[PDB]
Amino acid sequence: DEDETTALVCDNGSGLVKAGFAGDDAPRAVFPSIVGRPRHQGVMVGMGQKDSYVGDEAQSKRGILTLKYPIEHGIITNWDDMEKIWHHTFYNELRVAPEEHPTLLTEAPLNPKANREKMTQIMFETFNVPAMYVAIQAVLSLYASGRTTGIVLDSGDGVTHNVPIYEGYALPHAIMRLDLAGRDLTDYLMKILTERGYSFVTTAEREIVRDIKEKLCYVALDFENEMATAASSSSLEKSYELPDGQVITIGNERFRCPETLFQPSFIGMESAGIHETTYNSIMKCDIDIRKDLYANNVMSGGTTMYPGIADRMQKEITALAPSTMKIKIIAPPERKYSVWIGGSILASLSTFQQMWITKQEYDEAGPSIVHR
Amino acid sequence: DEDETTALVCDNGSGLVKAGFAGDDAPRAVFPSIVGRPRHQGVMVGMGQKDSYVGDEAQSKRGILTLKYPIEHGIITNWDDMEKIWHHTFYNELRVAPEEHPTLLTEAPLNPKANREKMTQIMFETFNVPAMYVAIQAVLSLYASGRTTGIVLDSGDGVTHNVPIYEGYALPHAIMRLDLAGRDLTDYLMKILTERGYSFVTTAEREIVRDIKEKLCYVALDFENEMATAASSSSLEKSYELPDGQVITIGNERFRCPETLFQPSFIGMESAGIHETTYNSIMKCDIDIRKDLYANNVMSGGTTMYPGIADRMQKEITALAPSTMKIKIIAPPERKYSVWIGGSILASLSTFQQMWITKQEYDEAGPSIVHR
Amino acid sequence: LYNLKERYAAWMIYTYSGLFCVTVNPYKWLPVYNPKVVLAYRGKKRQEAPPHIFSISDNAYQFMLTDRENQSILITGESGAGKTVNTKRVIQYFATIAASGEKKKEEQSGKMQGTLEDQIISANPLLEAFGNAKTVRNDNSSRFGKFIRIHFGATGKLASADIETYLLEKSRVTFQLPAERSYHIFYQIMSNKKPELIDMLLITTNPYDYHYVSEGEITVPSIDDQEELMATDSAIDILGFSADEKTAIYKLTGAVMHYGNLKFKQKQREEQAEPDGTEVADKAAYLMGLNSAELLKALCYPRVGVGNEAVTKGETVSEVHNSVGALAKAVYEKMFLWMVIRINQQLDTKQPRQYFIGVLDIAGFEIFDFNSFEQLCINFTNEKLQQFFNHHMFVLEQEEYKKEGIEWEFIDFGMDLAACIELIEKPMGIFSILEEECMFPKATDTSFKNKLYDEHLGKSNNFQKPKPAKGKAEAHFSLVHYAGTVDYNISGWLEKNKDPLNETVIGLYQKSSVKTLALLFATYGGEAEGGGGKKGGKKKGSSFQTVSALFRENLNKLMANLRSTHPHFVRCIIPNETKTPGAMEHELVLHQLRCNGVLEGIRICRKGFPSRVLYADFKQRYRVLNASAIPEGQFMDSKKASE
Repeated sequence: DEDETTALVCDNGSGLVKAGFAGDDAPRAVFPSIVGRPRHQGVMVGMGQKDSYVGDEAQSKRGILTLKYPIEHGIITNWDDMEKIWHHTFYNELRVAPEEHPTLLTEAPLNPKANREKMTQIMFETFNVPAMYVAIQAVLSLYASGRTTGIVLDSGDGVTHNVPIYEGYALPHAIMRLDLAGRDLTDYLMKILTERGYSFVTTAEREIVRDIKEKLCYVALDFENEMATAASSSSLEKSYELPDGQVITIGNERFRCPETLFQPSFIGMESAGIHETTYNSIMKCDIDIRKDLYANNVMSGGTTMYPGIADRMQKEITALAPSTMKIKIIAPPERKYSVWIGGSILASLSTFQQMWITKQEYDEAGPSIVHR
Repeated sequence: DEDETTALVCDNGSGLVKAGFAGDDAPRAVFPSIVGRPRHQGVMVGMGQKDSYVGDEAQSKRGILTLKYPIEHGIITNWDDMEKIWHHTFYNELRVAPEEHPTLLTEAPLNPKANREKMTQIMFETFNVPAMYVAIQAVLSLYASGRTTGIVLDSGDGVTHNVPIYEGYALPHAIMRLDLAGRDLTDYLMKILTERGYSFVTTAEREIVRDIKEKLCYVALDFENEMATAASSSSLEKSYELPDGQVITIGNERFRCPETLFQPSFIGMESAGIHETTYNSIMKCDIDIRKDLYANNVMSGGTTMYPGIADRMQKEITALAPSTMKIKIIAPPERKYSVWIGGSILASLSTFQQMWITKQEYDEAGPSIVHR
Repeated sequence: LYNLKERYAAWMIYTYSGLFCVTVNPYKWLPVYNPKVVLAYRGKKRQEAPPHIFSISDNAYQFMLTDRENQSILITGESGAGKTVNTKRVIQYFATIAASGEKKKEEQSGKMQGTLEDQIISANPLLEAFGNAKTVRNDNSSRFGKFIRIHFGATGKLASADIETYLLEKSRVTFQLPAERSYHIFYQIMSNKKPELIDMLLITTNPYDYHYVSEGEITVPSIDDQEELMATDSAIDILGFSADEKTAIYKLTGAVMHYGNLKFKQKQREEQAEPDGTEVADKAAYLMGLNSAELLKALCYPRVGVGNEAVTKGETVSEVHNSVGALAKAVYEKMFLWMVIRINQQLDTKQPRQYFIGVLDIAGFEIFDFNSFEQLCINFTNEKLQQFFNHHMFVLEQEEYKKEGIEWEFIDFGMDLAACIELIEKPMGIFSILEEECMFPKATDTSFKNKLYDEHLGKSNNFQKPKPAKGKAEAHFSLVHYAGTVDYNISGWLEKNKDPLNETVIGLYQKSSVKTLALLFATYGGEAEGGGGKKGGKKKGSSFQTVSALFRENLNKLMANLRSTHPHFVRCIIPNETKTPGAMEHELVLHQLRCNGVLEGIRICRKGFPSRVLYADFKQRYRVLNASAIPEGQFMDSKKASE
């Protein structure tokens, strides 16, 4: 129990932090990855002067603060502001003292060696956690779907990745990163919806375009004869009621937004798209492992939640793969937390105890120890 | 007690001064904002030659003096004559010595920086008050209705304003000023009542048109089919008995006077009206704060006291606002003193002590100190 | 720790620790308060006699006439330390050793109403019935603080007295912990020694009929409610109260019981409160000189005044029950205050006064896992009191090194605490932020909280964010007091600090047939002018703006009175939670010592020249060393001697 209860799992994202206790089924804490700094001197009624704001209080009060994102494209870019988000996570969100809890953290696919050593330096030397561990994100997603070999298409708020994993070892030279994700996708909907003849003028109009994207957006299979369908004008249309009455209608654009993930050309991107990239990762891997990867395309991440994403991907890679092959696109329902759940499982596991980096290992080996 | 008893609250208006002690429920002193200067040399029986007259003695003796209004449209226009009204307030009306009383004063919505510094220069350097503070008027009105975010429609004797306030900070760029108020409104009644076939000939006829406006005037909802009602001639009519017998009847015009506040066109004004202006203030503010402002339209000022003002405004902005919105027009009964009461509360408060500008701050920082 | 302990196991309760006069609860009887002792300690410096309270108390007197300065005695300790006992005992002392009403001295209804020396005394037993109760620690715990000014004459004979009350435990009136009980009075009255009372008040003799007063315990073996009732009764009289008033008091004390019996129910299809009967209201109404109806309306349909008018507001069941309770408490309090005033009034004589001796009885810094508003107020009081000492000592010390000719320079010892005090009492400090927000019609505890931080956090050292775990219950803010770190919970503060009362009802009181009740409310009725419309400032009309606004004012008026005084200190101690004579838990006594000031006086002593002997205390004990030449020195000049 000492640490069975006690292991923490913190998944640091570009848009959201997911956090909680190893053992739980889902994150106890989910909140924006921002750190707000007040543009002016003054106070809220009853509070003192605050130097900084994090998560939702930074989002809610955004009009008087300069908002900053510590993690650009999955990599920690500002370490002063990240130690601020961690502090908030332990002390306010989970309300635990960190110096008696083992902490499993996550990093990104080709996270620079030096960063994995730096967050270890900050975990052990400024938070004084007993022990910690850094798992790679795609690797926890795979594992949370039971398996050990597969290829994960991972897509969240600032990055998309393909991480081919074989008997647990993520394959460095076959990993692909595509910098277009849910953030890019909300801003494109924004324009095709103002372009539908609308105005997201106040900040209460801006924010909810993102809630339109999440609730009403679709990834149609045969996106071709779906536009064609749009035109005959079926009961395909969908009206959403705004903060007030102002019933906005979205028929068609509803799927023009996730067609951006297959066609980056919709947004002036010259890069290849999700399905081709799944494939290219795969023809960059060893030959003998390619049947395995093809029958185990695990999807994780908030942006892979658009319904019919899996069917489109299913047919997208069948028709690029040699017919002798078995294609299989696994997309679980909890996928917006796969990464986290994979960490919860792993860290609550009976056999993981012997991989925890302890302060004994650290004080004796330097940050190098956990770096592997 | 030193200053718990001792804080003064002086609300300077275009028509009236409201004054008294922080702590009280209502102003100890209310009187016209005039300064009379005798047109001829001579005396009243038993008095000496008087150079000047202020408040009610200036009104009562108006036939031999040239009356002057120091505050034009809420802004202090003559500083020689204002120091005269302040002097009168402290020494004669409240009969206090100012050099041992902290003084909370009020200013108008976009009061020029230089004025807030000038009345501070006069408070500290010619009245020698221990400490003082200048609150913005709409902001005290809001606060006296308990809240901190809302939009105040403030309307008195020379100005009308809309001041959107968010967690206490009045929003400069969304404030609207409409120069038509109770003064304009008494003169319009005057004409529709002489136009009813009457004569307000002597000064005892002039003054009481204003007491007709206050007692008998109404703001009808559906001002349309209220004129229509007037015609069928119901028992809608209302006769007032003059200083003498001369029973004057006012049926209809009774509401044609406050319909001027929604239709400025009744008086050759091309500006928009109260309800549209409430609204325009609101579509000039941030988007995310517009649901707050809509559910918190606080009314203050002598001219917002016309019964049924709130119902007309209620329906005036519901029907301009998106139906998804909650409208809420708060109009308290003490509203002709909201501003003052908000100051009484605030200045008698336990936490306000640390915002008082003291002579220590001033003698050391210059007028800049209180200016903020 | 060890010295105290040893002389206790030997049954010596009075040991000095510098200037202090430590006192340990015997938990049994002692011939110390002995009428022989009283004399013995009469005219003796504390070096001519062993450690004892009369030493302090006599010296004060001495000093009083010798130096022509006023004096003070500061008694302080935890709930079970037994201060009242001392306080009282000190008081008798004064009365005895300097009375002489000449005519009042005879054995003819001696000490009955009609003399002060008695009034002076009789005072206690009234206050005690109303401001005292069975605590889980004491059986007669003081639930309030107090300050008496014994105004001595020119000659040196008694002339006047002056009481002042601080921080009364209003909550007992409505609540009570399981092992505790409410004020005595209630139980006194229902005891049945004066049966008329029962019928007069319209109550029963079974407390379980009055929820407000039987939530905890009803009977205490060591107390004879029947005897006290008279004590109380008789005291009132002596105190000069009018029968009527003496009738108001009673009648008023029963109304309050009744209130807690007032019941309500939800109006059908409405969320409104509607009276669940006019059985009790009737009694409460009559007893207060009210009208049942008018009363139940005001209660149910509170008619407010938002804007420039008076808007009738409807309340919920939960809202009523709570408002009632608020008046119950409000009324009791006020009354209590009044009684004190009335007492003071009798204790007012025309004879001249040249000096006084102040006897202050209040609580000491107590730390709980749960520290709320009330704790701050008390702690703050103590942290002040402490600085008050540290200074007196600095002043004092420095005289010696000046008298002797030593060369020692040092900074005021008070200074160390100024940091904490400013943070609380200064303008942008806690109280202010607390009392400002109270002006915001739509503020939250949460609101208040943030304001507290944004402004003090990171910028102030004594200011800190809590340590939520250990024996503590939640988080908000810790302070760094001299005694240590106190973790404060801010929840209810805003309210508690606003003293919200249904003004409609108060209205009724204000026009009662029961003058006294009418009186008690006057000061509320006279400030309403000032807070006429919604929002604003109550102070405009003389109404309190803060729960804390006075406390401060009173605490200032006090600490000022304390200054024009020659401070004399007394620290009361509590041996063991278990109530056993001759015993002591260590850490329990250790605690007190830190929060007492005792350990801080030792510190300041040790900076330096630790042990410091008072001259007579020096003569006596050591004359024998060069017997001839040291005795001559000590006798020839109390000081020059030791030299």
